[PDB]
Amino acid sequence: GDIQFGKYLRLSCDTDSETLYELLTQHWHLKTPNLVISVTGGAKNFALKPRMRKIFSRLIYIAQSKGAWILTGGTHYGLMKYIGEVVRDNTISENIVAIGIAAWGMVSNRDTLFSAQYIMLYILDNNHTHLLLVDNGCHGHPTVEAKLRNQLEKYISERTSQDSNYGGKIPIVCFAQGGGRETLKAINTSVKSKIPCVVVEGSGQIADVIASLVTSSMVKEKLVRFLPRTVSRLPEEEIESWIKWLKEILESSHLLTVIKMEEAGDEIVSNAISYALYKAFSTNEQDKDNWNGQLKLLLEWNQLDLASDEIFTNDRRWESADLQEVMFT
Amino acid sequence: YKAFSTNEQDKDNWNGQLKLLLEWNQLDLASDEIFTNDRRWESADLQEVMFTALIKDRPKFVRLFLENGLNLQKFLTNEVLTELFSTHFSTLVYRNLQIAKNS
Amino acid sequence: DLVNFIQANFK
Amino acid sequence: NETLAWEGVMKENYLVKINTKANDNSEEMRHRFR
Repeated sequence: GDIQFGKYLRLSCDTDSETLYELLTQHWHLKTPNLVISVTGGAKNFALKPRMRKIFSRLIYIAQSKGAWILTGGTHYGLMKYIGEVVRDNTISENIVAIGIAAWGMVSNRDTLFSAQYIMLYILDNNHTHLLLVDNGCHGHPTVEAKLRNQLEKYISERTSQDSNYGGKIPIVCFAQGGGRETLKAINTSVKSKIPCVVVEGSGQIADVIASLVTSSMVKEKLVRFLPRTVSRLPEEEIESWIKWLKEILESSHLLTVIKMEEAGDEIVSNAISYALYKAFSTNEQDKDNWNGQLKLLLEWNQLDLASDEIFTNDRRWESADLQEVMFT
Repeated sequence: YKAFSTNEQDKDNWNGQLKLLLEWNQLDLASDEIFTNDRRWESADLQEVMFTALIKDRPKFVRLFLENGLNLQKFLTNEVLTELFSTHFSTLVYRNLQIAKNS
Repeated sequence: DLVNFIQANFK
Repeated sequence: NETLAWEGVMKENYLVKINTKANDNSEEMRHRFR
């Protein structure tokens, strides 16, 4: 069903990611230079606050500035509704692409197929530019989003594009702010692949757990310290299924980066994303030998202190003929 | 407030706590403890307490209610408006408005 | 073309 | 309709400007010290 009041569609798990990307890009979508994806809780309850508004308005502005794609849940619940509202607001004041994936099974007031109009057991936002529903079946609304969104992100990550330096590749950064366990599972699977994640060290209950982490008894104590009601409700047997995951979160500190709550800088969003992305290139070792791509990447991302301290530093024979092209740029 | 919280007689009740904390001017406590997170108050929970806050001239509480998930359109759409206008009006304000309009 | 692509995607 | 929405957006910016002017006291060093 296609609805306009943006494009809509029904998604099947078996559908190949390459075919979906080809559809998107060829038909309605331009080449992607960045894929900022926000992962949070789909629960209606959210910790709305002025700080939460400020920590996301800058993100939206950066996404527009670089032309990045924004992937979200997109079911008109808390953070997702705010994201849709901010996308609309930016459109009012040269377009933003916001794909929102949800589960078909949960969908209520189903209107099967041709431009049917729906007016109104899952509610869906109508502000997203593109909205996708995926459920091969099981109308009981089981978790199905993870089976397709992660595969799409990984495929786009491997898709090489000769632009924005970064070894002719695409960033594919994950941004975590919600307190849901689904967010924890998404973080685990993303860490499984070569995708750096940045977590907010603020109101997020589970995000605060991960922030404090950076000794299973300490893990249990930290988990108890946050969301005590959920900790008590969960059975003891299932607790293991979480503890191991936390270890995987703390398995590698190279990728995981977090923001400082105390910092009140206006450009903290850009700086954090830039640093987290930069670490992945530095540690990848694919282009670590290459000493010119690093500077070209660091230039586009406004970072003077990092460029001065790391790129040039000392004991490097760049010579006067090394800066020609980068200085021109 | 601590005595009510620990009494357990109305600890299960989650609305009396906020009503108590409103009359006693405490914005930080109300924001941190009452709402906090992981509570499904919904948009229909703040109706009466927000009405009382409007009556009692609690601006900070009004802002906290509005920004924290409250929907003003639905609340205003109710007949409460009529009530809020039929009784709430100060008598001297009404008389002065009438004389000013006539003059 | 769009109809054919939609049919192929649906499978 | 559209003009009113644009007005609301400009209002958002105006209120943010007021908040920034209020916060420009640069007194956060006190709480940082604490």
